[PDB]
Amino acid sequence: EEELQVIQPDKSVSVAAGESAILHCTVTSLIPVGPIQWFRGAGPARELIYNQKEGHFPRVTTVSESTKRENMDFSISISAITPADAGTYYCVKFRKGSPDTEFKSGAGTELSVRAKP
Amino acid sequence: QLLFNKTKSVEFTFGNDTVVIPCFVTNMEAQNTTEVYVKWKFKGRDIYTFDGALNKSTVPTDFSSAKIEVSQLLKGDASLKMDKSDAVSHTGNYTCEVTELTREGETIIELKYRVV
Ligand SMILES: *[C@@H]1O[C@H](CO)[C@@H](O)[C@H](O)[C@H]1NC(C)=O
Ligand SMILES: *[C@@H]1O[C@H](CO)[C@@H](O)[C@H](O)[C@H]1NC(C)=O
Repeated sequence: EEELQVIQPDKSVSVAAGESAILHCTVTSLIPVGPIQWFRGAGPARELIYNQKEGHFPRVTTVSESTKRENMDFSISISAITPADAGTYYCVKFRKGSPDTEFKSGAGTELSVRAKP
Repeated sequence: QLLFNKTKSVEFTFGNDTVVIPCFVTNMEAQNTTEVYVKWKFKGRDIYTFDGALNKSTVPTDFSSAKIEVSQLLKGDASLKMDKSDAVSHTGNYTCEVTELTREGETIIELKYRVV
């Protein structure tokens, strides 16, 4: 029982417009009970980018085999990137409740979008 | 995610004393009920919740009869049961959301009333 770490190994990712962006995230524990969600930016008006619920995010796809209990990789692939996808992306653990509460967040990964490869 | 054996809708008449809205996770790997959390949603409201960690169930007063069989959770059955009296008043789309440790998923079932 190590006090949970949410680890985004890359501080920044650089991608050409039209390519895919692999945003990496891993956890050291699967407790407490509650899901992993990706946001763009922090604060009240932050945008939800991905969670595991089916067909809610057609642009974002799981890079991990996340259907298995053993899985501790929550890395995602964002397809058909444009400059509008630029910003800081955060991997955030939640505790279950009515409603769910943020438990821990990663340090964030900053996506930048070149015009040409 | 958690994957569901999905049902578009379920019908009930007055023959049905208790109403059952099915919810079956196909890939549950839970050792224990304390790893699992269930949320049943109707019209944006949490109308049933089971916190495995606390081993406690929570309903709003207008869904007082709503419950699940906790005995069946590990099998992957999270089906909601309520008295027909409550069911007739609350027809529509019901979200069943299950969590097991970090794995999360949901499915939608429309509860329909058929006149006989
Ligand atoms: C109502 O009862 C019938 C059996 O008479 C059953 O097949 C059906 O699934 C029940 N409906 C609900 C919603 O419980
Ligand atoms: C339930 O959801 C389905 C699919 O989105 C929709 O066609 C239907 O109108 C909804 N039913 C009610 C009662 O809102």
